[PDB]
Amino acid sequence: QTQQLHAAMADTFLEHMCRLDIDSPPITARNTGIICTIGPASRSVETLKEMIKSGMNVARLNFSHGTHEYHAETIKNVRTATESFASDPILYRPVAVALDTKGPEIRTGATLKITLDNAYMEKCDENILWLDYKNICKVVEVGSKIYVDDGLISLQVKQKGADFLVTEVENGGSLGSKKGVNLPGAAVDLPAVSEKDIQDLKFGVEQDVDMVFASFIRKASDVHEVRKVLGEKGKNIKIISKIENHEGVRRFDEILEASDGIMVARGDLGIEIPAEKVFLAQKMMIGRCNRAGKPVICATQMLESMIKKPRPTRAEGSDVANAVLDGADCIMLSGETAKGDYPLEAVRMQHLIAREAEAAIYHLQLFEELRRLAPITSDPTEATAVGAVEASFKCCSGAIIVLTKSGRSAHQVARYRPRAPIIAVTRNPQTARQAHLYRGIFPVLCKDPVQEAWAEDVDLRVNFAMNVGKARGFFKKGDVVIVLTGWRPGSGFTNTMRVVPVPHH
Amino acid sequence: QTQQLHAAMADTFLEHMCRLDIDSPPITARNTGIICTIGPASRSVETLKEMIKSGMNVARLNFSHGTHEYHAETIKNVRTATESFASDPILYRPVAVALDTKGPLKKGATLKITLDNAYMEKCDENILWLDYKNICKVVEVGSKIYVDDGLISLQVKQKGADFLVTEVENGGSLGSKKGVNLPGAAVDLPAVSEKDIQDLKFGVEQDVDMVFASFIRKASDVHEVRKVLGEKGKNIKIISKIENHEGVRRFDEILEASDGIMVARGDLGIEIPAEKVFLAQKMMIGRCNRAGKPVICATQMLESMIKKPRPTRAEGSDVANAVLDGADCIMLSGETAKGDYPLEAVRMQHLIAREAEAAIYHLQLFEELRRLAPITSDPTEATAVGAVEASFKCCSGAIIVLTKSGRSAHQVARYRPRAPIIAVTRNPQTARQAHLYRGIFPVLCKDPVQEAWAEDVDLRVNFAMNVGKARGFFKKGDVVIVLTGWRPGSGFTNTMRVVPVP
Amino acid sequence: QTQQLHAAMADTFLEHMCRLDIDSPPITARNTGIICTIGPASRSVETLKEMIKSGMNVARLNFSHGTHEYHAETIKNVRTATESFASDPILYRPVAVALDTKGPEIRTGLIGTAEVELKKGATLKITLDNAYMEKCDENILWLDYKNICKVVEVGSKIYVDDGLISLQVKQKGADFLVTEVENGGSLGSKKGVNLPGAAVDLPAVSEKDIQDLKFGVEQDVDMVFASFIRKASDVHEVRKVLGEKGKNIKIISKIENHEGVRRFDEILEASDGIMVARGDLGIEIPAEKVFLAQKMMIGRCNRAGKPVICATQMLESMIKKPRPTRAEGSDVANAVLDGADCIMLSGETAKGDYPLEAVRMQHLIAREAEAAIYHLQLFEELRRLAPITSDPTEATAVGAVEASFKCCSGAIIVLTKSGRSAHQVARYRPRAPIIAVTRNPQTARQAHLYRGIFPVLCKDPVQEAWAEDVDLRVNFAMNVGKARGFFKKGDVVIVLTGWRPGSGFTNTMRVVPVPHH
Amino acid sequence: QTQQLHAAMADTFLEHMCRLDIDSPPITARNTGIICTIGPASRSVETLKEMIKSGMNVARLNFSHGTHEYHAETIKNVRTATESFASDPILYRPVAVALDTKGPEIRTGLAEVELKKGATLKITLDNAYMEKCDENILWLDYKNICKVVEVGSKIYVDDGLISLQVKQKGADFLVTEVENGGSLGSKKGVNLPGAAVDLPAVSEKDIQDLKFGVEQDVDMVFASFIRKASDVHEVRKVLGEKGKNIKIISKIENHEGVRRFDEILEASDGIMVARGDLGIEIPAEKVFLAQKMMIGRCNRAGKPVICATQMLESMIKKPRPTRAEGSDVANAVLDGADCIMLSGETAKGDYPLEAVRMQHLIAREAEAAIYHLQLFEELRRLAPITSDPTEATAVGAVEASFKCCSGAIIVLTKSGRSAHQVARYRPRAPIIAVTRNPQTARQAHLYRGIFPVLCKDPVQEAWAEDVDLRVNFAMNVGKARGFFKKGDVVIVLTGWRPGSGFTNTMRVVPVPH
Ligand SMILES: [K+]
Ligand SMILES: [Mg+2]
Repeated sequence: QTQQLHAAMADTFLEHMCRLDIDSPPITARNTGIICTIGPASRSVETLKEMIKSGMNVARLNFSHGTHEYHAETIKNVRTATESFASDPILYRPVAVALDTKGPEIRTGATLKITLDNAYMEKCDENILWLDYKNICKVVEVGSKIYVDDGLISLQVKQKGADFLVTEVENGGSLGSKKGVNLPGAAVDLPAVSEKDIQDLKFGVEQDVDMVFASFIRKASDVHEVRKVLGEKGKNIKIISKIENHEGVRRFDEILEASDGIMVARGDLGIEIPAEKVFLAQKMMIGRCNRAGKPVICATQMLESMIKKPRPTRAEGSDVANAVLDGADCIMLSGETAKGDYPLEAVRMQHLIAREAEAAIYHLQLFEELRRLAPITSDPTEATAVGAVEASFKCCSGAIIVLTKSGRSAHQVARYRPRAPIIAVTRNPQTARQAHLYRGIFPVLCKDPVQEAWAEDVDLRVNFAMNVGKARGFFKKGDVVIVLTGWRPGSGFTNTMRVVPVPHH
Repeated sequence: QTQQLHAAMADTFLEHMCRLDIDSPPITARNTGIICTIGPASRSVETLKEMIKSGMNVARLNFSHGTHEYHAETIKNVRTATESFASDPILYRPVAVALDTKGPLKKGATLKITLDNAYMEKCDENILWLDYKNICKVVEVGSKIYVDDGLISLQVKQKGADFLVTEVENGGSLGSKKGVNLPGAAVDLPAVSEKDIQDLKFGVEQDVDMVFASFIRKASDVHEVRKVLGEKGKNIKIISKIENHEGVRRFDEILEASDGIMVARGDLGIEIPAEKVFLAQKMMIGRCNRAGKPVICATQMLESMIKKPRPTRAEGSDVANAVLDGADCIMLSGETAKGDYPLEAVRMQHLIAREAEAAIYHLQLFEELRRLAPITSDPTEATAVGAVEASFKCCSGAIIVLTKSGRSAHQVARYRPRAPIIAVTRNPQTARQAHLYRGIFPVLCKDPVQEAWAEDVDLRVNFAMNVGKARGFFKKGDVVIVLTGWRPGSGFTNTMRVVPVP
Repeated sequence: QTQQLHAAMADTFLEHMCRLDIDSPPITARNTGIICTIGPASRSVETLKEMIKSGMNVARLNFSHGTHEYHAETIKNVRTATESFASDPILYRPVAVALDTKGPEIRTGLIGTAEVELKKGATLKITLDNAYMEKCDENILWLDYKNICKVVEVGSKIYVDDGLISLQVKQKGADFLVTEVENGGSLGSKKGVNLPGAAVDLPAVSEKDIQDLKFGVEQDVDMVFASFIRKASDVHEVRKVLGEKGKNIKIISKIENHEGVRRFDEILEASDGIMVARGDLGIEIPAEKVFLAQKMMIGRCNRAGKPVICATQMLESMIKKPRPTRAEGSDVANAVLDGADCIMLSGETAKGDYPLEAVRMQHLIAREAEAAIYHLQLFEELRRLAPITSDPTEATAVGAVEASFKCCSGAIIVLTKSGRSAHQVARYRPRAPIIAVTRNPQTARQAHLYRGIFPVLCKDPVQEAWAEDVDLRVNFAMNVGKARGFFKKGDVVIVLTGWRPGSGFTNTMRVVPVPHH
Repeated sequence: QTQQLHAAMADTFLEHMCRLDIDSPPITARNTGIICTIGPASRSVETLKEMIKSGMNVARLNFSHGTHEYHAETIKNVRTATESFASDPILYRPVAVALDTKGPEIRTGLAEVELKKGATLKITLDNAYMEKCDENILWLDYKNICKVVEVGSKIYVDDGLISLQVKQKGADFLVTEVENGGSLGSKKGVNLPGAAVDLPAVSEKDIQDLKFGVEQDVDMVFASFIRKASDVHEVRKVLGEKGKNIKIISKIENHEGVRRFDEILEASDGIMVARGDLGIEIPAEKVFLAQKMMIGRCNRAGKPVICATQMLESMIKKPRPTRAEGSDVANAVLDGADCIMLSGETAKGDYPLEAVRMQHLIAREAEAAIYHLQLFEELRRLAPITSDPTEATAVGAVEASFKCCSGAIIVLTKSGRSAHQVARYRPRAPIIAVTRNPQTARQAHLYRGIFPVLCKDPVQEAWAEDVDLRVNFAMNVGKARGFFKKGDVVIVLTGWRPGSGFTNTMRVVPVPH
């Protein structure tokens, strides 16, 4: 009768749906990470403090707009707000910083001629239109569509020239200046990173960002170019590939294997592909990410109306819940937090919905399927991790506590989608920030010195997790928890599972 | 490579999700019924014609506003537009008419009185008399009161003889004679208001197909609606609107008494915390699917399309997920009534519904629906499930059902075939009401009853075949499933044929 | 509370096992065909009559022994006994005749009627030189398989006398093998030889088998059980030997060595069905592995929709005793649970003291086991493993099985000329008995190869009106079911017919109450 | 391609069956315990030594026959043979001793006579007919028979050879019609199908035999003709304080025992599916039903279940089994039986060793052919949720063992319980249960997949070192017995503290060199 545990026991998905209960309150932990775009509504230290208290886990910076100086100040304010809670490490929540690349762009019933001749840069007119992509003719054929201004206008190419295309307008409207262009279904040969992106990525390395959301990723070689630009110095920065067109969807597998995770970039994706197909692409990407054990971000227009209003639409409530049910590691806000009224209310709403939806997951089937789909491996940590998730379902444990340096051991627990929150204790601050990318990891940053005796140093970090869970209201004294450690100094890796009562002290 | 058939063959739900393919185009048939609220943007004969061509199946009339004269004119226009396609019965689409009833400082203190103060409406004077005489008896220590579609919130602090004193939880600017909601309360108001009795009588007179009854909280409310409809209105389907805590909690008794359900997310999300609406939606759609009774997902599905020609990504998602949940119908509430882009909103529901119907995991849904259905001696039940099984085995272009009452087609639809169900009837009301059920494409046979029974059956079967060819559901040489009876009357459906399309 | 219907409703196999109920009596119908080897205990007209009444569906004739005249007399006696019930077509049970080939053999030579002792790890030279034909001793053994040296290597085993003796080849010659004895014992004359793991190149059919097959065609047998099938080309040689005249005779391949198991898929594809020939199979492969081969063959046959027979030593002790062992009860039940279309009796019916009791026991056990099948999972798996097809009859058949589970129907009634429509129903393993109405007497006999088909031979003339002729045959099935106690008035049955006179047009399913006669 | 692992990966039971592979050889470990009845063919020290080497895990002693002196000698010989391997604890195999009671009986009076289908036979309870049993009048020793039978009831005489139907019911007599005739001898056993038999839970003789079992330090009792929970409790009380650690396996052998199976199982330490007498009591065609139901419910409750009687019956005379017998053993294993049993085959037959060896061979093949994928899913779904840490650890460990194809699950256990908890989830990998308790080690053979090993090293002063010693012992055992080698991954279960009840620690460890 709490946490949708009646529904959890159902023998079928249909009966699971039938037993979902609005009068079954959720547990206090919320597992899905919340990524908030920072902008004019949300940059002040004071607002960012409430933003964190409301449930922000990742600050997204959009490099489509704003100078290096502007963004450096946003990062500084994020860190000031974040570090204002640092005096009580029991209560300190790590907050990641994410850099979102601008990425390459194309810019600027009747007949309508596209031209590449630069004399028409200054005289864009309703008969002849200039764009900046010089290889457009190689990637388009007769029958190709061209979309202008976030898909407001639509053209179909009728004849192909050396330096020009003659098109027929399909969807009319008002054409302005310096408007965005999309090429549905094309193999676009724009570089993986623009001149501007190379500068922005180098800036992210300099600013110690935790992850990059790389725009318009179409193929594996694009991810590799981002990685090489990040270089040796930025090798620990996670690359989240943004899938935003047909080619990215079609080549998803190669992109996933090369990436540290994925953003379902529904905005541009829904311009590039028919809007009615976005949910298909969303569900396929979330499923394959869950199958690979790689973080996946659901982004854009979840709570859109809350830019103006203090409460979401029913479609928006539904969208957040269903992203979580699909299996998304990370819901996102894009302007709800950046420039809207009610930025705090939007964060709070994501928190509330995510938590409800986490209880409504059909763990019984999800766990079975994740186990059946997972390769066998001789890797001890993998075996320990699945063993720990199994044990956590068997005893309804209040948490799975994982000691981890790199984060990897906790990531391996999270891929099997326990109901119980995963308290990942690390001394590595970057590990703690990056762990937000994974469903159910509650990262905590241990600031105590390394004890001389290894056994005591383990017990110290375990007692820290115990204090965190009590203080955050995940569990109380006497409840059973699962503890994952290594057995032996820094040698080996996470291979030891203990089932322990939460102590009085 | 078509209709997500690669995904359909997956052994797990996870692999099913992983195989969903934006390049696997859907079939032309669209199974989920589209209900459109008619209002100033959508009442003209000319707009209603395009509205039908765009995919409207049910015209909803909202008796929250508008006189009988106004609504009678809307109905007339719906029928004019509908009957403009009647010359080609191959291409004629039945269109149902539905009547929707309507029977009801941040910390600063406000006294609610019942003694008449309709003359004053200020923050100083505090919250007006309101119309609800029994309010004091149905609220307790702790209770909340929501005013103006949940904009303001009050928590009751003291309980008096004639009055209750509250502290406001959520402050704002308080207007006059606005809506009040009582979260978690057992509301004593009558099942149907004085106005609703008149509106229901008017619906009987205007030959409506169904009633969406507001604010159903218990079975005895459904029974009061049924009794008001009386003998005259016994064939009018009652769809109960679940819109508060008590209706959700008593859902089972309400379902049993109703012909179907509307998940009324608008008022529901004012009554219960908005984060829990999806819970209530999924539980109601599941239980409806389990009982074989129609369920409507309603309210803000494409809300932004009131102003814009394209929906948000959350809206696209919501429509798709309602279909995936199992909703028989989706609804538009002002997207069609008063918005710009009414046609584009209808078209978008059509497009999304079709995509989502292909992405259903039929393999698991069908297993579960079969296992959760009771065994029975009923031949029609056995025939219907036999027919759905056969339709999966040969990827049939349709299941053709001859039906007088609709019931035989309803029994097919509850097992959720992929194939569209072409329901051939001579009963015009049956044909209109069939739009309540996922996958039933009703067709109204206007040919006379032949002297020979076998010929009359074959006539109706060939009509369905012509409909399917003309609407692009199937072509010559594809296989279809045909359900008929052994005997003239309703309730003898027992014969299933697997036939190639001529 | 009957037919293990509490167990039928379980959500798990484990709970299914847990709800199996000795106090839940089965229904009257028994779906698994019983094949009885006929011999001295069971050849008289009088014994064959009781044999039928006890539940024999198929009379098996073993051409390892007995002259043509002896077997012709057995066939005649089977027909006499069978046709003695033909005056009541309501109660007439078709009976198939099966010819089981001797097949190719490897045999030892002689030395009058004495034996010799092979010991421990003593040396034994096998020779192909015919001077040792009648001069076999404990130093030298003669065999008739001239190519043995080409198909065996250093390390190979050779088994002599139904696996009593075992040899390992140590040196390989032109015309000889020198072997070490592994398992000793008493070596007699003209004893059988097995070559575990070898690609034996003996012909598909022996000189004797050619005679026997010609005789089977002449005697109108329904099926051939072909021995020692090792590859698809063996099945095709049997088919070609049968030729045009024998083209309607079903070939059941007997899998009885390693190579036959390994090449099972090509053999199945070429065959009409399979016999799991556990006797010789358990001489060829370790005895502990036979259950593996049995379950693999039954599963793959169920998956292909081809008949499979479980054979040999099922009720072995009932050769001498009036009641079986607990392991034998278990073996029968588990063959049925595995999915076997037919079970078999060999010595138990051919030469034992208790032939009728053995038939009756198979009947009793089969019926209990059919109720204990977990239909819920079997049906789901059979449906998922079946290819989609545009074939109407396939869709009709699966639709009908689904409908039969939905209404707990007393039967599925199928009108069929060739048998095919009924076969298509049976492969989805309904619990309800399949009453297959045919006018073709061969169809009726052959239908026993399929789990659940109760064949009935309509003898009424073809009516002039097609609709009336259909109704006649449906009413016949209805009377059969009433008379056999499968259902009564008011119970629901499923009826499969066509739209049109010719075979391959079965596309119509009706769910009908059983009427008052 | 080695342990039916292709079949293991199938998505359906049907495809699983289809992929079963005669050319996929099993691994070394054999999980199903083999119980051998000891008698004239198998009592010598020298035969018992080979018997152990062939795979006997439990020596069963049948107290239906033989004096205390005879059985004392059998037990002594079992211990001599068992302890002849004791010098190498790496290789030593514990061998349990089991006492099987005679139990209550109904027996005829006092040379044979012919009974005919259709003819009258009056049973009497007046003792003057003790010596004067004929074709018209029969003696039985069950005085309350009249109260437990009605008009219509059946009575079976001489292991079900003769069959009578009662037609009239008297004060101290029954008049019956013979259904199945035959030759009626003297002193023959009687069965009452479907009756609530009120004979005592234990006979006068059984009380003496159980007291003798306590004296002889037996590990378990197979208690005959258990019909209800209160029968198991009477056995427990007869065993008393001194025999409180002796496992009681209830023999289900009639209708009432099957019908009241749930209450019997709850009260018992395990069950024997006694197919012998069971198939006399109930129709033989229904035995498989009772067998499958009992094995399932035992698996579901996590209590040992023994499949007994006629498994390799023909091997009393022949060196090879029938195909039905091969099948029966395989299917008992597939059903889920913890142990398989040999009766005449080891007690009095030729080929006692070959019968043991055959059980070993078949058990091992059939353990590979189990569809673990479904069995594990079902067992974990059907198990109650619990706050018990050991239960969570145990299931965690089995899950981990599937994920890394571990060569073993090593469990430190005093009472056996922690290893029993692992075994009920039916891992593929063998469970090496390290104990210092020799009784624990013997009894663990009742549970599928437990390989018990008896640590004889002294208790080290430091507790952590003493734990590591026992883990290393298990590692040495597994290497030596060929379960795993250097570098393979294994699962190790220990606890946080000394004493029983504290197992909470699971380690995934590579096997060291
Ligand atoms: K005994
Ligand atoms: Mg043979």
